[PDB]
Amino acid sequence: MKKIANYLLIEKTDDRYTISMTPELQDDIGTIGYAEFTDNDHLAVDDIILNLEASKTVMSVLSPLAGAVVERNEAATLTPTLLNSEKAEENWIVVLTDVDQAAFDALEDAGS
Repeated sequence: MKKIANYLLIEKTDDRYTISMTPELQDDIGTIGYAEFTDNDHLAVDDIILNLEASKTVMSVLSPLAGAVVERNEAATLTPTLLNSEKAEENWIVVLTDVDQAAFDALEDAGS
């Protein structure tokens, strides 16, 4: 199941929630040239996940969900090109567990 929040894609697969870039966010910030993750494994809503420098702005990716970080796309720090891609294996940011079902359900559906 796919949701959108904070211009991020959130996909539920079993107990794991993958948070990725969207084309809308890419278009709004421009080309990413730098990407640095925070080291907090227990996120609250609005906690910083990832700091970006891009051609139109710098910004922070803020978590739309409380949860526990199980995977970060640390490849993007070496190769920020990945986060400008359309490919799901390249443009993901983090995977969370220990997410509240109702809080995910309350997000807007991806597409509309």
